[PDB]
Amino acid sequence: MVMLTLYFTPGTISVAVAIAIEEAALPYQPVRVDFATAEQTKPDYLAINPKGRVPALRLEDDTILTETGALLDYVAAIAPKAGLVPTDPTAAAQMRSAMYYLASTMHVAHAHKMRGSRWAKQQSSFEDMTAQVPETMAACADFVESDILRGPYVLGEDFSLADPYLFVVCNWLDGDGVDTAAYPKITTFMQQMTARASVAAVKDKGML
Amino acid sequence: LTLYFTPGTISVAVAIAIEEAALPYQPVRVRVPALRLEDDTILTETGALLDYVAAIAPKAGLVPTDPTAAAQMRSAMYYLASTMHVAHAHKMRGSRWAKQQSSFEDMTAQVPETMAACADFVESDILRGPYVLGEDFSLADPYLFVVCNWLDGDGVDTAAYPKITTFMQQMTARASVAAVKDKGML
Ligand SMILES: N[C@@H](CCC(=O)N[C@@H](CS)C(=O)NCC(=O)O)C(=O)O
Ligand SMILES: N[C@@H](CCC(=O)N[C@@H](CS)C(=O)NCC(=O)O)C(=O)O
Ligand SMILES: [Cl-]
Repeated sequence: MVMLTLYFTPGTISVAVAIAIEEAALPYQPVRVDFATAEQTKPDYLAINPKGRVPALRLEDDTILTETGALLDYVAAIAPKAGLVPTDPTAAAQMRSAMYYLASTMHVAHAHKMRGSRWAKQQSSFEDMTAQVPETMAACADFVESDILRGPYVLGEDFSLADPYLFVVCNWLDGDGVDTAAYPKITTFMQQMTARASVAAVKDKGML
Repeated sequence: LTLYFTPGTISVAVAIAIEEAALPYQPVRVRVPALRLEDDTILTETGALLDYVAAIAPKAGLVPTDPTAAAQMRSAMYYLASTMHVAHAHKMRGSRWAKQQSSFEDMTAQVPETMAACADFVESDILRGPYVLGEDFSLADPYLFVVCNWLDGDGVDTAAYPKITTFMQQMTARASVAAVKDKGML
């Protein structure tokens, strides 16, 4: 295959990978996975990603990769001229700290809104977990504001892989009952991101 | 390097990587892990710390030079960070996401099922064998080792997972694992 194929769903974390591919100036083929019919849970998609999640990335040799953070580092690795990962190990580690925080904590908090059935069986448990999301996401936003976002981007002046990842997650905040406006650095960050060519490109492709 | 860790937690995976890289470090017992650099920079998140260790000791070969294999390694690491450790965390840290005692009982009761499902995925789709990438050790391996160590306690019988069993046996034989055991890290 000449180009990368990205399996994605609008409004999901898969969009972070699309943003990175756009920043890398690489051609790619987006494939929409339709949550409205639970396409991600069906045999055809499970043959692509047995975990039943987006994103998944199909490489030129048909290898399938999964996990947003891994795909972001992959894009950087195949497009070094985009400068998406700092050469300084400390700065790159701060970039990855932000990414793993999003993967392990902030996305996970968001996931308890609609995917409570991953960890519980009772309806009352789902209602309990759903009710806590505005508070858990606000606490995550607090940490982003104080300990992740140097400003304007995660690493400060320099855009990096942490930024598309953070952007897509922070895009969930209003919908999760958290005012992004209450966080000045997050607000400035979202304004810079919204103005970038990569983000305009994915919007034009119907991803946001 | 100063590493803040707690025995029997995921922070130990970082110590294992530092041992593999043959870097000197001062373990400080206490989230962990946290890594204090000489300029007093504090770095956090296991997966980020693992890549940091490989970045400062490139001759250790802890990350494949092939970007595909490196992405497969990181896929395993993010899976552990986002799914398997998370599933485990609902056993005793359910209060992160719920308030009602009935929700905690529900969560507790699912842990053997969620952890077994993760073990199934590890066995079939992460662990090529003997290590994550096959014959070649990588950053994914210390991460997987510490997480798989929780399986028995979470109600999952590892004996029924032959690749996980082989993997744990190979890890136990490594100098890095013997070293963190010698330091009381577990
Ligand atoms: N740890 C995974 C999370 C992937 C994930 O959960 N994606 C969501 C959308 S944001 C999904 O596919 N949900 C489908 C479902 O749970 O059925 C990653 O970072 O790639
Ligand atoms: N996303 C973090 C998770 C760190 C974490 O949760 N560590 C646990 C031990 S495995 C902890 O420190 N828990 C403290 C607490 O819950 O009180 C990472 O992978 O580094
Ligand atoms: Cl700066």
